Amino acid sequence: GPVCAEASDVYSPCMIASTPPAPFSDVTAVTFDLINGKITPVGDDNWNTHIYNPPIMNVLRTAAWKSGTIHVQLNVRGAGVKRADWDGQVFVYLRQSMNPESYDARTFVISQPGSAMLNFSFDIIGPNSGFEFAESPWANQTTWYLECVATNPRQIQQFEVNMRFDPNFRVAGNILMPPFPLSTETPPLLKFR
Amino acid sequence: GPVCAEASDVYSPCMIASTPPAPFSDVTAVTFDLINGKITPVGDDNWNTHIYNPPIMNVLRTAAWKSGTIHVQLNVRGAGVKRADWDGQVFVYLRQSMNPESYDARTFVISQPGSAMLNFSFDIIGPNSGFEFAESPWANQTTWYLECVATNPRQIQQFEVNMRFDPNFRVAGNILMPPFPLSTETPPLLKFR
Amino acid sequence: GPVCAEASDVYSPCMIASTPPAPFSDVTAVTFDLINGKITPVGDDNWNTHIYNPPIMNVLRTAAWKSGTIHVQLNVRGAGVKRADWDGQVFVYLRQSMNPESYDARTFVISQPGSAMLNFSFDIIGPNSGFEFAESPWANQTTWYLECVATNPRQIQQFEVNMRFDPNFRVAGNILMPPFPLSTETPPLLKFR
Amino acid sequence: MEQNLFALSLDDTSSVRGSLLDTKFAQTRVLLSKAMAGGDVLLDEYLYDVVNGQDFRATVAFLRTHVITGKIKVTATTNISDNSGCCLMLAINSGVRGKYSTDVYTICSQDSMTWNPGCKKNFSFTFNPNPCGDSWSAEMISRSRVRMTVICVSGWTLSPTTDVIAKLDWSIVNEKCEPTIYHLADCQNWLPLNRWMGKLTFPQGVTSEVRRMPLSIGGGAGATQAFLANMPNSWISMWRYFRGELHFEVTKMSSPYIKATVTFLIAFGNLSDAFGFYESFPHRIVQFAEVEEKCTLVFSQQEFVTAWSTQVNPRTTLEADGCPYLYAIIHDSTTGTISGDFNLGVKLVGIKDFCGIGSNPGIDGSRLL
Amino acid sequence: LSIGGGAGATQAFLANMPNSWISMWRYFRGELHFEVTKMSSPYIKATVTFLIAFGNLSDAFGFYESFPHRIVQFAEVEEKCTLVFSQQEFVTAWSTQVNPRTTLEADGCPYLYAIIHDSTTGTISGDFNLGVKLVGIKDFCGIGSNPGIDGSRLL
Amino acid sequence: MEQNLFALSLDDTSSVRGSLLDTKFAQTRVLLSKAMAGGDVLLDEYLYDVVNGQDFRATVAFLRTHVITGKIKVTATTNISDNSGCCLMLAINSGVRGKYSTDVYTICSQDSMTWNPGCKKNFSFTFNPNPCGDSWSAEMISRSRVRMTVICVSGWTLSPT
Repeated sequence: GPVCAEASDVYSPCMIASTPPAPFSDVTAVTFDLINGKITPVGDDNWNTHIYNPPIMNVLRTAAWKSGTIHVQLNVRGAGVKRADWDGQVFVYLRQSMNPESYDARTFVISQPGSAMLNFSFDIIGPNSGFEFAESPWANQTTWYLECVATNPRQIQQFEVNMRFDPNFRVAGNILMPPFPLSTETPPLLKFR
Repeated sequence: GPVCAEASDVYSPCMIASTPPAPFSDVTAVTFDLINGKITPVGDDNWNTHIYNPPIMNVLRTAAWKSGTIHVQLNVRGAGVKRADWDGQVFVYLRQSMNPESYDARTFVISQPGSAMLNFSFDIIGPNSGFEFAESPWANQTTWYLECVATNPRQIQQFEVNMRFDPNFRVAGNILMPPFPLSTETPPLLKFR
Repeated sequence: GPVCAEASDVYSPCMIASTPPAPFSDVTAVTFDLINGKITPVGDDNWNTHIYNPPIMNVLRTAAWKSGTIHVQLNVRGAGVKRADWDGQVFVYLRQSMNPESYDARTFVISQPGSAMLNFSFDIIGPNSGFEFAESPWANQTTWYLECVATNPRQIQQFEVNMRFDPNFRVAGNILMPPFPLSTETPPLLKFR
Repeated sequence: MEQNLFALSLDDTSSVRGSLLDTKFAQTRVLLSKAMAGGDVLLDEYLYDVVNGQDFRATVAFLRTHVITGKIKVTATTNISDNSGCCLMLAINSGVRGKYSTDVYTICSQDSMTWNPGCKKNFSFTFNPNPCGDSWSAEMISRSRVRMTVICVSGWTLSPTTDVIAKLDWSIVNEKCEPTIYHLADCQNWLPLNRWMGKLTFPQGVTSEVRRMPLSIGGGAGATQAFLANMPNSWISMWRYFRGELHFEVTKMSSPYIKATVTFLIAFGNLSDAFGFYESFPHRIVQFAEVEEKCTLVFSQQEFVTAWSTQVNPRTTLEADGCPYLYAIIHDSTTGTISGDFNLGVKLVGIKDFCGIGSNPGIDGSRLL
Repeated sequence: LSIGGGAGATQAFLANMPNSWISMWRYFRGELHFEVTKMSSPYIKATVTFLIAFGNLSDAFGFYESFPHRIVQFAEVEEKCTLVFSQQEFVTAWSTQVNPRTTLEADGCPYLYAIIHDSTTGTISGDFNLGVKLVGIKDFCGIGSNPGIDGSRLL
Repeated sequence: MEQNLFALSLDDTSSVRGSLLDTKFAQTRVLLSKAMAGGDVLLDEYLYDVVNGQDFRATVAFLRTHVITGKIKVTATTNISDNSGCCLMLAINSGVRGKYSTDVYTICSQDSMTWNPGCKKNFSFTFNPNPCGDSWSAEMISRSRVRMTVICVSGWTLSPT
């Protein structure tokens, strides 16, 4: 409706991806690996892939075993376009593995002239004692990729992924990672002068 | 409002149907048989009918008797069109049998420039001990067809049906079916090159 | 949807900021310091910064220690523009300190042809006994800045911040402030004649 | 002999205890001018800095204790002849920002202490630097920038021969440090505001004298083109209307030579200045012995028919006002054998059985006194 | 004592799961446990003293010994020594992680100090190394969710 | 409120008591050469002067107490490798006059303490500055010129690095 609910909590940004610069006009998408922090565009399309280091993001790729639910908020920003010209759309696909057979977990579709945001939440549940080691070949466990696609990559400028841990979350086991490259936030206005 | 509720759970896609290719401009519809997994367009109109095999879909046509409630999410994707030109609409009709007398179960109407999604849920309740054998001529039992129609088949490109079982669901009795043709998901980008 | 929820309570306006007058067309933003009542635009861009004195605003900058939750309602008014021309957008960033590393607390994005409003709420929780002295260098405590940005500063005319105290709020300790300049409300119609 | 050292009387974390001798950790010398009618800032300084020079039994242990358990006892020493008046004040505050108001109403919202060196020789009290905890350290009040102040509220009714000074005995006494937090509970057993009410001034002579103080202490106090307000007062402004038992601390800041009988009462605004029959309304008559310095005024619920607006619009005529007023009328006539004024400090300390009614939308600034 | 975000490294921070996890909260507190190991030859004798203090402290201070502390010597064989710092050594909780570009004097969060009491020594060239590992927090207390802050001080 | 001050916790005459933390009133740093066969005078100094720089919990109370009731505990810290020997000594004496003998036999007649940093890491003991009383003050050992000393009785059997 015309009033908006109070939407609280802390939802630190984790993964952000921008659409290829002009004159790329074909339909293109990107896949987010919500649990390991790895972004990968469709083909050799030029996207701007950035992985941040929120306290939350960190634990995800440094914790071997994890169990609980995750809250997510996906934001879509677009480059200024005369409203009555917008034909963009966004098809977000939540899935367990990109292997062509595996069917979507959840499925969304939205056409918001300008920019919108959609919050959803999946459940990380595993075979051990309720834990699912992100993509371990043990019980042939999966992960959670969230594939987002853009109709017109020119009107849709970027996909932002924000995620918050739900209090019922628990993890045990450390996975030795390589040093984490310092990645700062680029949204402040691109101000020079 | 401008914020969006968290919409969770698993809602594997079951039946998807695309509108006839150009230059077909007349108004056309399609009927989904939510319980048996059979799709049928209005006349000899060319639609793209695909029946998937989610674990859920399967049980539906392999389980004779079924009782409980079903959650559904219908998604409508459309082909890129200058927003201020959209005149499309979608009239979804949920019903028990196409026989002209029988009146609609529920009735929806939406006009979303671009693409939208509507979630609803019906209750499969039968005469046995609460079970309704999909269309059995016993108590002259019905099923649940969901007929969706498109104003402009050119702007509306497809109807996607996602359904999730509610925990109160129960089924007993097996119905011998013919081997199930392998049907994979075609949404990944139609990428060749 | 088409009906609107009842949205009550008292939400006295605290900080209001208008976008630079014509012919400034570049993208520009402004940062609100929700806890101390200080507004600051990005660069030397000409905004209309006004700090009001609601009973609520007052207590915030006169109370050293504070603990509890705050309800906020941000309103965006825009200057009359043919609807089908709107390309504006608003990216609101809630954060603890502008220092480039620190990541966003919450993140919003909205494109409302004309004007909209978004309600959210953060939690002021501190190290003392649950109190967080606004930006004290003691436990290197923070505050809460809410940075709002406008795509087209010509279509978006102003950002209004309304905040209400939640009943669980508590504060102790007074901070000697300088006399408070009388600041009255300018929304009544700019009527002269 | 040799011995193991890892386990010795070395990891002591306990707070400083003992006599007021081993507890004295600071002695500050603060001077007074030979003349200062009012609002003078005798000395302002961050609390933690009061130790800079100092080196007493307790000094050293003061800094090096991670967590203190006792309140601070500050004691001023200073006496002046019977024929002279004056009024000082020491007030601590949790913090400060920018060019703050050094006025009285601004600092006495938190722990404060007021007095007259003319009749009561040395004054002291105990406060808690951490207004919301029960602990606090030396490094604490240093970082959170706890500022304390010293001001002169009313000049000398008579000038001393030379400048004088008053010493301070900062000590960490043995008392439990307790918090003082403000809730939003509409019904409160007791709520402290320490909101100052004003410096009443009664000129000598048989002049017919009367003063009104707004019981609508909302928004804060007056000031040109701006209002200044402490946290408490600023906070109570949260409600539209309110009521409860009123407490008041009226202090004598003039030389005990300036004798005068003042009478108080609650009444409304429309009252004429040439009324006279105030004495038919319930009241309290106040005289001051040669030494008596403080007098407490209590106004029970029976002096108010119903709750009243926390703050009313400034541009409101004095007769259109419908909210009570604390009145201060001269019963007989101020007097003395020395030129001077009979000043009176009126501070609303707290409301017993407070009752806040509905949220207040607000209203910019407030009446000016 | 602001072990948030992880440890240092050039143009990147590395962090295990635990440390990475505690970073979930803004501020925190509780009883600190520590396991200090001797990695040098028992020939290298030296007496080290520990304590909790703040950053502004000068290197030529000297009177550390007036702050509550623990003195540590090492027998010819003793290898491990456990350091416990009760709640009484912290007035209030402190920020899990503070900004890297923070001056050493502007820092308002405790520090575990290691001072040489007398002087390291030996009849053989060598160094007196010490391994300090924070094993756990007894009666932990996490305060509010932490928005985060990229990387962390480098030691 | 106001109050009478003549009778307050201000005329306290009691001797300093408490933990060895509030009791630490002096920390002196004394160096050793890389070589000293014997009879070397590591550090000589009047007792009272050991407080000059110092500023610990107890320091301040130490000077300002007219009559102390407890002995002084001096504790040395210093260890050297197993393969090396050496012998130190700390000895206090009531007084001194003219070019006195700094030899060992001369100082260890009164309260003294001897040890080897090679086998026993840190050494300490308690003494009584007033050899004929049961009390003593800060100003006391300052005036009666109580001298304490530190000497090396036997060199290092091996030199430290």
